[PDB]
Amino acid sequence: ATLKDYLNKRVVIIKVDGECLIASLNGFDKNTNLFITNVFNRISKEFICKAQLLRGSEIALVGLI
Amino acid sequence: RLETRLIDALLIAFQEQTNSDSIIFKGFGAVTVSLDIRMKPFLAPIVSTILNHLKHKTPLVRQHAADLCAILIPVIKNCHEFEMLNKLNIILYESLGEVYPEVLGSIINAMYCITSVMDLDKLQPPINQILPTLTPILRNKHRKVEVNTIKFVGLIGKLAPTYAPPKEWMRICFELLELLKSTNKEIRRSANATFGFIAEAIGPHDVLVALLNNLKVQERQLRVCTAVAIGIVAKVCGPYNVLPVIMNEYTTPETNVQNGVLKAMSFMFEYIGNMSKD
Amino acid sequence: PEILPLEVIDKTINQKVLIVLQSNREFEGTLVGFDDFVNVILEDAVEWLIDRNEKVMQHHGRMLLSGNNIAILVPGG
Amino acid sequence: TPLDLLKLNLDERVYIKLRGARTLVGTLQAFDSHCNIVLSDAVETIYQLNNEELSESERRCEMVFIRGDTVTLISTP
Amino acid sequence: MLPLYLLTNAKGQQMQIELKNGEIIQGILTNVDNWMNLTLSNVTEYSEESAAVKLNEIYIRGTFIKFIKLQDNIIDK
Amino acid sequence: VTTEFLSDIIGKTVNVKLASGLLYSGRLESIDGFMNVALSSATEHYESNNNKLLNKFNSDVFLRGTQVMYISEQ
Amino acid sequence: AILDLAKYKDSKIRVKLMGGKLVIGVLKGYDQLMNLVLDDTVEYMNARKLGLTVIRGTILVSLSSA
Amino acid sequence: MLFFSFFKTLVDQEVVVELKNDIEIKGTLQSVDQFLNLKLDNISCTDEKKYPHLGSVRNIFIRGSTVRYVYLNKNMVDTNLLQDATRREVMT
Repeated sequence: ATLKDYLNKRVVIIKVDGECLIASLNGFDKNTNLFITNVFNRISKEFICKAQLLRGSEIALVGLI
Repeated sequence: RLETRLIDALLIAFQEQTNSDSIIFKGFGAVTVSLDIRMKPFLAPIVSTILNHLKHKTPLVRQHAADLCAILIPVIKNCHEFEMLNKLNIILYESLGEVYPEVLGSIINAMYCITSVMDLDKLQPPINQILPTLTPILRNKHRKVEVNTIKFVGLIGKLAPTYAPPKEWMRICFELLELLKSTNKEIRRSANATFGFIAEAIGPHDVLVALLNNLKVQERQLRVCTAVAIGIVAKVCGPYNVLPVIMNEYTTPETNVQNGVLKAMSFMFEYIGNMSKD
Repeated sequence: PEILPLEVIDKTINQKVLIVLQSNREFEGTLVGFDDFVNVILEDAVEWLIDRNEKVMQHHGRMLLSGNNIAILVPGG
Repeated sequence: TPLDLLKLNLDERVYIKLRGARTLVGTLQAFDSHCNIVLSDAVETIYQLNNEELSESERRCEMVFIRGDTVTLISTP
Repeated sequence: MLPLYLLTNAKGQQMQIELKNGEIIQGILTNVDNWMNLTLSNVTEYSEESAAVKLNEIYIRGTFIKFIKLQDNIIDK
Repeated sequence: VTTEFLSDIIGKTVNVKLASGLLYSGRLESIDGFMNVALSSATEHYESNNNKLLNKFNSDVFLRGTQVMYISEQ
Repeated sequence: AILDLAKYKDSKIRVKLMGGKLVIGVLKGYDQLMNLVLDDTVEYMNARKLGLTVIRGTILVSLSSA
Repeated sequence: MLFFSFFKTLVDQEVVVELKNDIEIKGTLQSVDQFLNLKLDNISCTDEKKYPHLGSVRNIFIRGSTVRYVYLNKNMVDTNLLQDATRREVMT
């Protein structure tokens, strides 16, 4: 099990609270802590951050788009 | 009020004793037997001090901790504190690899008191895990251990024969057959009684061949104490099972077998009293 | 001159303690014992739910309260 | 020990209560110390409270793995 | 690079932490540990993102962080 | 000290509360360092034993340790 | 540790807990596990007055000054 | 270690995953980890309503802590293997 194949690619992230993100995955640590670039709200298409760190406690699913 | 003050006086006078003497135990045990059902409330804190003294360094105090369990057991069953009975039993099981033979003997004695009284199914370790821990203890030499063990092993032969598999009972029948070299008597006597308990369990013919192979041996106690056991295996499992195996063994040309087969026949005709006619 | 939390809890042994969970619920009783993980033994606990507060139950004997859910310990209730 | 007395009823019918008014009834195939379970021939009952009223839903599966962290209780139905 | 390394080298930069309860903490990072516990100086905490308390120093437990917005400067810094 | 308790009440009648409020009353056959509990002749009640009996298990009940709030004697 | 609690001894601290509790007290003691000893402890839920309290570090979420 | 072993023998087998937040995903199990994290290839929708906001996405990583259910077929699992393995496992 590894998010290795996703590095530097665009990804969909579904949070546990059912929230949705779109971003470039640049780093990942062990807990599914993500380092993300150009993050957006999938539903909202609203730009969230140029660079962001997202805790794995929040993640439910990460998809390779 | 005196019933409460008397027991506080004894516990104290019990727990400062220095010299080893019977008087405290018989005394504290002649009180319990009299008032037994009335003892229930006083029985909680007493058992706490037994469990406290079985952790104590000086080996005398671990004798008297275990010596006073063997007295309270027949009180406790009346009380019904079976969980404690299973609490004492486990604690006596985890201590059963002690060094001091004087102390290890008396722990087995308390184990023997708990076992007889309690429901066979209930015992915690339980029995099928206990008995294989004893078989290496029969080889402990000394005596207090040999005696108190042989009485514990024979207890299981009566009460729960079906637990250890029969190859385990045969491991004991050899360890006993070597053990009746002992100089003591009560050992030799209890060792012979537990062949009856094993012969009832597993079968006579597996056991006899172990015994009759031992009549070749020179030393006299061994030939007489096998000749008794063949008498005991005869009574318990029936003489028709034993007798043609003994009448065959009589043919062997060595003389010591031929007396040992005649002496075995003496014993077996006084143990089956009236039968004998057949 | 450092004050250690566990030493504070050690001192409150044999005294009245309030134990407040991370939820509303609380346990007030006599502090019998506690471990390194802050599991707690109470004697004759009053179990409460907090806001009108309804007293859930009155324990008799000894309760082991899992330290997993304990947020606060108050010495002498 | 309680985790060993669970092996006792492997291949035997089991009832599992889960977080969120879920119930599972199945034959016990596999389990670990995390409480993680595998049940065969299972039915899952869900109690939902919608429009102020109580309904219970159902879901059948021939083989199901259950993340052990939601597991609250394990017995026989 | 790993999230943690990224944090460890953002030391002295400004960042915005969103907690599990909705509180937002804007501050300058002063320290990070292996469990992502933070200490920040020049802090402003908000009850929610809608927005305002000014604090000199704040400690945040890492298990309580939903995300940490970094300064766009991050990649080169 | 907590361990001494765990072995002190085995075979006694206990109430085991979970996070949810549900309470289980039974005889405690077994316990583990993870707080996992085994009970026999167990009933479930919500918050107080005096409240409505929700279930009576003739069989043995395994309560998960991560979920237990207390195990207490009566 | 990343936060030096020594500089906070005998000062008033604000401690947010897991499950949404607030606690302001005077810092008397601490451990490596973040267990605290507060004095004049006020727990905000609006106001409740405990005295000398021990706060569990495992549930501690945030810690600022007061 | 046991359930990791279980999930390894399921590689190349279609499974349905139900996450705690009421999301359902059908897919081919491409990979498994020690915490039972899953990588699913060729993603598809089992339920109309429960299914989340995807589309082109055909390959996903699912965090094991977030799963409630993994739905299988009785032929994907040897029961007696599972039983004897559970019996073997020690929990202390």
